Amino acid sequence: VETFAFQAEIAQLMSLIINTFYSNKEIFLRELISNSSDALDKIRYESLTDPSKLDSGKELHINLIPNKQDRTLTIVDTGIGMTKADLINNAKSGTKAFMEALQAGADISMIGQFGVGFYSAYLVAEKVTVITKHNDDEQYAWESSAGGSFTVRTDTGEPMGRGTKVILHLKEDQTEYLEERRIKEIVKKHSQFIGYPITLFVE
Ligand SMILES: Cc1cccc(Cc2n[nH]c3cc(O)c(C(=O)N(C)c4ccc5c(c4)OCO5)cc23)c1
Repeated sequence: VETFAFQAEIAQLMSLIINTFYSNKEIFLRELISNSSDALDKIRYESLTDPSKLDSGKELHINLIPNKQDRTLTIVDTGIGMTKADLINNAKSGTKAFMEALQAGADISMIGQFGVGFYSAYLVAEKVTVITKHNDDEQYAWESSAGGSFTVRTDTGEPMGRGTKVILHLKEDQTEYLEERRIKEIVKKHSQFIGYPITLFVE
């Protein structure tokens, strides 16, 4: 298990997201779905010149998996995935412009325009786990409960083939994001035009 410190600006952004009074928390789902869509675009693009890239999985989709027992909402995609280098690297410039925008009068819902939309996960989650598998690397698990650090480790769990899984360990008062009707309403409102199938799993 490797422990890393977040770069100062990211730690600051994460503190801002956790501490600011902001009721419109549902925006986290649109940000994660949009990141999944971008990774799916990357694998679809790379597969045109090289079809062997789809050997780790042909289907390009997004699955939303609520688990009331574990209090987790999982966003799974069969996108390009991330290598260990991509995982650790993937923000400093966007983070800076976003803080400045907020002070100027902008709101947390514009987070995606600065390429740091992922951190909106901390509006609803006390801990985020990211499992990823890229064709050029092994399966890795990234994890952070904020507090200025994150861990990275080789994942020993079930192989994914290719893609990224975001496991949101929800805060006690945010269990509405495990409800079928609530998830449906959010996806309809903010992610109506994603160019990939979004399957909401039922329990
Ligand atoms: C811990 C950690 C490290 C890095 C990035 C994230 C953000 C993230 N959230 N949900 C995702 C789903 C994905 O398929 C990917 C992914 O496989 N790719 C290649 C990806 C990379 C950057 C992106 C992106 C897609 O969308 C715009 O920014 C990432 C993310 C989280």
